[PDB]
Amino acid sequence: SDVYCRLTDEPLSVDEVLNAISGPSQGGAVIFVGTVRNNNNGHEVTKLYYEAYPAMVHRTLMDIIEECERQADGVRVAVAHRTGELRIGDAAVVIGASAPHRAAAFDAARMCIERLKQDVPIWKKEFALDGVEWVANRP
Repeated sequence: SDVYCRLTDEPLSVDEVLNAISGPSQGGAVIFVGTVRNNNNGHEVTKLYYEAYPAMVHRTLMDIIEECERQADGVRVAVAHRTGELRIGDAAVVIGASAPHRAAAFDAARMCIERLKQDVPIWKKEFALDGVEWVANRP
């Protein structure tokens, strides 16, 4: 069953991510949703932009997905990250991991987002209302 790994300017779909990992053998599923908070480091955030070269980002996510899926039998991982402009409350990243039982779903979902934050080459440009801006090549 083919990997689900989406970059898109459109709002993310938790329903697509869950559907992509569902199955009659999968009894547990864990979805993580990361959203733009209204405050960063004691400043009031106004907007974010995300930039990425898709093939190079998809390559890194495949490493993570393979690492998560080889942790335990029957584990399936799917990932969606948004690009473009996001506002407060928008979902920036949605990851899901399913397994026959809940423990392995939790294990894989946690690992997937930790590696994604550590390793995935997606540029972040964050703006605060008082002029400050942050740039980083991770999200």
